[PDB]
Amino acid sequence: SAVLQSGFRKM
Amino acid sequence: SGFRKMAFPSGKVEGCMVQVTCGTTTLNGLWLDDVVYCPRHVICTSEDMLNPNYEDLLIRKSNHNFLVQAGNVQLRVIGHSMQNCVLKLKVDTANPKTPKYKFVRIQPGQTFSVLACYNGSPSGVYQCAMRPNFTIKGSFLNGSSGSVGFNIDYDCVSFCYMHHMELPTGVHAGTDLEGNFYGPFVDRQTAQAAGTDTTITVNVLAWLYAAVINGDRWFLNRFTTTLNDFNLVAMKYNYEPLTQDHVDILGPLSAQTGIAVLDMCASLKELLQNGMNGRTILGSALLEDEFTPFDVVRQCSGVTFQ
Amino acid sequence: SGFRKMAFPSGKVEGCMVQVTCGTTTLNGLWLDDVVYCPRHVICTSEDMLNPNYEDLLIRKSNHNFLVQAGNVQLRVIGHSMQNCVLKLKVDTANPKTPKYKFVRIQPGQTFSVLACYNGSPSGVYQCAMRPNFTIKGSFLNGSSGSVGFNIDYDCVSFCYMHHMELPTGVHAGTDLEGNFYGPFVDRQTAQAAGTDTTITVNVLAWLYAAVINGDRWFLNRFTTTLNDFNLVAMKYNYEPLTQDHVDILGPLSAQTGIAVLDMCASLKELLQNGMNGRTILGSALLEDEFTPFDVVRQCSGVTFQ
Amino acid sequence: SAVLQSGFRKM
Repeated sequence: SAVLQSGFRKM
Repeated sequence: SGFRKMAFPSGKVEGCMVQVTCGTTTLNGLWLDDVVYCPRHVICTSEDMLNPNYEDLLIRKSNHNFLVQAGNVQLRVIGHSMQNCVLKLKVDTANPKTPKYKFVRIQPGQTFSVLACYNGSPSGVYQCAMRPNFTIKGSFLNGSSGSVGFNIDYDCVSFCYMHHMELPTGVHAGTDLEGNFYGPFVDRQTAQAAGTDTTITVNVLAWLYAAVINGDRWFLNRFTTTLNDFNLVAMKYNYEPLTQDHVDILGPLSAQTGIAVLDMCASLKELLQNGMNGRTILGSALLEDEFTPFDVVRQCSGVTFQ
Repeated sequence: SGFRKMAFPSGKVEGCMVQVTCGTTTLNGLWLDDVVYCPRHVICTSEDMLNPNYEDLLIRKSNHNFLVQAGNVQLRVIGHSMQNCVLKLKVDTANPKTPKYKFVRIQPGQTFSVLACYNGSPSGVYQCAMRPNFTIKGSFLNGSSGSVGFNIDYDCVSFCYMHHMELPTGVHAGTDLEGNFYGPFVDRQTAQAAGTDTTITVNVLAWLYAAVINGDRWFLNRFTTTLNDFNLVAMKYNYEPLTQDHVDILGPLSAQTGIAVLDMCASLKELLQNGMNGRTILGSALLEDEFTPFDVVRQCSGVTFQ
Repeated sequence: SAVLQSGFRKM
């Protein structure tokens, strides 16, 4: 499992 | 004196990065002139983030949904693109703070100062070292995709890295600002891991030069060994093989400290077999390899950057 | 997901440092607002370096004798001053890039990200820890004095240090921007060996907490040790004694990782007695003691700065 | 023999 980075940002 | 992870100053790179938002997936992207570089997986949502198809995903996306934030000032998008692994969003304005830059792909072993940034703002800096398996032991958390691993030579920044992902083992991987990916990895959630790691010999030698210059001379010994014997003993000890051009690149250090390359090379090969024996070198009890000879000569002589 | 000596971004501090020149001697100087904070020994020459008379030396030097360069722009002094050991040269203009500065002192154990500058220009950054003997294991060369070791709380710069001299053992000494030395020092080239050094226990505990958080749990053990027993073990092992206040500091780390403070105090007690057993933690065979719990939380929770 | 850092700049 290769985690992939991103920001989980609302709205 | 002294010797630490002397990371490059980051003022010329802080002001040239923006946040990149599309849909609910957000990440930070580098901003140069009228172009905003961001990882291509910005478009992917967690629903379809495993084995995606970027060619049609970009087609579905438009100019309006690519919303980029230059910190507080709202930024307008007037274009889009997708080269090998990174988008190339264009913006109406041109960044005042863009420094002299050049995208440089660096061979394994070269070190650079990463500007770890979360939600489009600087968070910290430190020197990574691109291991032979094309992975950097970064310190990145969620929202870090796009933290450029810049590098400053003569006041011209040389963006040589752009973070994309981790690995199950715990290391990170990313593309150069050109877009061509670093190593064999792919940008999908597929089970994906790096090969065996190899300690970089030239960086160890540069670190030992720093040790000798900083008054640490206990590991030096009269013994001297030839290049090929050292290569084999390092091979049985998982070190990257030493070639003559490396001895060439250590030349300035050898001249400065007065110690021949092969002398400390035999010292190192004896150190590996005998072990560290307990007493430390510059506060490290392990053969630390993240200093290139350029970094050592930079830190032990003093180089201007302005 | 990794953990390295991650130092604060420096763009807010790079543009606030200038050259200060008094005759032959030139060195770094912080340029907050219209004041240029430079160390006392700018006036002092090599001839009168040992046991100087700063009170008379400053009187002997006039305003025009103080040559201050902001990179290429020439600065004109409109007056000077003298706090405890730092000068307060004023300039005609006011730095546009001055951030929200806040002069503070730091108790031994607090860490800050220095901005080692040579010839009035930023050169690099790293995290130093104010050791209990009031010295920092810096990486400074000749001409680096006045290179402030700053700190960023949330959005404001919080200058904590200002490099002045070097010690024969290799460590360095400096002042707050107020001017008072850290510990028992004098500003003269006289025998000034610092006292014995003690490993900072709370920082070691924070480092171990970071190690637990980043997937390393091998050193954790069932056995639990009370605080007083831990202190009586640690004093013979040179570690600084642990107090209830420190345990209160580690509260967020204990809550986040779920591990009780005393359990990992016992783990550190066992680790420190038998030894590292020859397998590293976070790529270190010796216990790191330069990570504050605030820094660990900052690096493992994505704190924002802008 | 405490060293005291400063720059050796001519003119």
